[PDB]
Amino acid sequence: NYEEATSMLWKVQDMADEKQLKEEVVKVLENLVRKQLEREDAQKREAEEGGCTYLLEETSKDREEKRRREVEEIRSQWEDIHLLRELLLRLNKNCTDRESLVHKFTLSMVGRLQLTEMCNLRILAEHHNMQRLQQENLMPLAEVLQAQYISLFRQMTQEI
Amino acid sequence: ISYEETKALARFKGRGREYIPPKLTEETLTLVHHTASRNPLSP
Amino acid sequence: RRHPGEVYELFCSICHVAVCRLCRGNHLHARSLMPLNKPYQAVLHMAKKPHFVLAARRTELEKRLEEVQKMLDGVRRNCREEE
Amino acid sequence: YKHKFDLAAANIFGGAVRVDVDLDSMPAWMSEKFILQGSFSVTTAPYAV
Amino acid sequence: VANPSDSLMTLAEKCHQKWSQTKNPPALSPYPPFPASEEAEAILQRANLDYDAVVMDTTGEHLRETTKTLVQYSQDILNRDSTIQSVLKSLKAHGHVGNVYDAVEKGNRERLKQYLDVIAQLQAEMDVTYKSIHYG
Repeated sequence: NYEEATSMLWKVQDMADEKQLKEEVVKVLENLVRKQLEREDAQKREAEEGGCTYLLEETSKDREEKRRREVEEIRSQWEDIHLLRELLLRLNKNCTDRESLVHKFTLSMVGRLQLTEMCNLRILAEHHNMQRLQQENLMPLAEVLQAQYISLFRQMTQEI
Repeated sequence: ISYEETKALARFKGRGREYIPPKLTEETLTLVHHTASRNPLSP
Repeated sequence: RRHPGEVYELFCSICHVAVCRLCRGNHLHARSLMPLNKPYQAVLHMAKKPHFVLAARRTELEKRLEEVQKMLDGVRRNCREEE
Repeated sequence: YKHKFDLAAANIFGGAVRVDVDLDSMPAWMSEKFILQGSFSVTTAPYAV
Repeated sequence: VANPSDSLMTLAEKCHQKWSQTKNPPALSPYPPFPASEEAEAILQRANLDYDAVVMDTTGEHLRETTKTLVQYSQDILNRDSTIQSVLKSLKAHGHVGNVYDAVEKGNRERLKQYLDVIAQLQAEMDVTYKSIHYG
């Protein structure tokens, strides 16, 4: 019954194919792309910003705050890299386990098929043997022996 | 079973992959019986 | 044939070919190996009849003999009744 | 050669038979039913201008 | 359609092969600060480097290369899901073929039962007639 057997593979696979982690990874990747984008945007914007000014002095505080913000932004970049990495590693685990289930079923079904085919070969061989047997020995024997018993009836009747 | 199964399933016995067992191989004719027991009364 | 000298002993049943005593090592599925007299007789009977995939269209297009024929003699009847 | 016989009939003859015939792969030419009516007669008649 | 066995065999073989080629996601890097500017200048000072030098951080480059590689690994995960669904469909088809073969086998088996009981009857009757001739 391989048709309601591989239907259970199709059922078990997509319901151990957890949708939450995947939607989450999609969203986080989208966010990190938007982030690199706004990063280049800020690059060009600050370029034009210095472009003006050049006589509006930058106070000490400003420069201190700027160094601080730069460290904080490198830190947030590492944070988002880590989040995406974690989600992707989890997805890899789930996918590998699904692949394991699939390969197990495949090989198990392969072996079942081998068994069925080998039983076919054996039963078919025995069929050949027995049919040959009857069509030669058995059949000849039966016919000639019935002929002999008919001759026997004949002689016994001619006698009585 | 016979020769067929006891050669291919016992010399190998489910083992495999590095074993390789070795190579496979007056006084003319009278219809009267001349009796073994020489008692004249034995028949 | 892949090495001379010694005779075949078993059977493969995945790729249908005779297996010798040195042959199962290069067989990846080594189990599904049987002796080599029984497979022989079985294949004999099996072939003896018409082969199975050959009998796929030993019964598929014999109705297509008749579908072409029932229209062929249909045109024969139309042209004959006009002759 | 039996396994090669299996693979031969599965590669020369494994596809579906492309000799499709019901009434429609045929063109519209094979739907007509010829008839032929008329009457010949010999007459010893004038020509009647 | 000859031996679903060998076909599913090659299928699961491709499976093993690709399945096992492991791929490790890009590694994580030192929490941004590292090596910490304050300490970098100290290193650039206890080196006795002839040419005066500055500390050019690259954290950003490493981080964006990691972004790209993680994007590539997500694409790999998608390809994996797709191949898994393909193998599932292939299994469906091979299983239909196999239900066919199992029916064939059960049938041959019942046919063997029939022929065997038939020859049993025949040989019984044959012994009967032979003994009856021995009597006559």
